[PDB]
Amino acid sequence: VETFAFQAEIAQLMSLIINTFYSNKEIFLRELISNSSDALDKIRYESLTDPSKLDSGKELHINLIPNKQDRTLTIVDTGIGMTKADLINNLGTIAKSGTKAFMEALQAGADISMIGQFGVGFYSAYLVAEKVTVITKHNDDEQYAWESSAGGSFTVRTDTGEPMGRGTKVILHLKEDQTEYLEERRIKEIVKKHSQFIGYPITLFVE
Ligand SMILES: Oc1ccc(-c2n[nH]c3cc(O)ccc23)cc1
Repeated sequence: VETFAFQAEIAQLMSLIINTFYSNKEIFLRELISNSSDALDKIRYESLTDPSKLDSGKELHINLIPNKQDRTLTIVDTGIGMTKADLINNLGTIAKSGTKAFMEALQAGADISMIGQFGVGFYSAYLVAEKVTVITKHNDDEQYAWESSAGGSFTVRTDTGEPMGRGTKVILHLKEDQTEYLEERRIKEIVKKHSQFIGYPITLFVE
């Protein structure tokens, strides 16, 4: 298991998300679904010129899996996936410059719901999760598990867990007071409100 420190700017972004009083937490799901849609667009684009890019899975979709026993909400996509280098480099984002722009926007009057406009929407997971685990598999690399409970560090390890073929699985270990995001009616409402124009099938699993 390798343990890394977040860059100071990303640790600052995470503590702002965790510590700021902000009631509109539901936007985390829109942000993660948007990230999954972007990853699916990437593998679809590569497949237009190289059909073998889909040998690791032809179906392009997003699954939402609530688990009340484990208190987890998992977002699975069959997108391009991330390499080990992408995971270490802030989950394939330009998070240092994105955080800079987002901070300036907040100081000027913007609110946390605009996070996605700054390319750091993944971190909105911390509005509802005490810990986030990311399992990913890119065609050019092995399957890895990234994990962080914030606190300034994250871990990366080769995942010997259930093989995914290709794509990313974001496992949200929800905060005790955020279990409404495991309720079918609540998830359905959020997807309908914020993710109505996502161009891939979103399947909400039942328990
Ligand atoms: O370069 C890449 C960057 C990101 C990803 C990616 N795939 N699905 C996700 C879900 C997320 O919540 C966050 C990031 C991703 C894939 C490739």
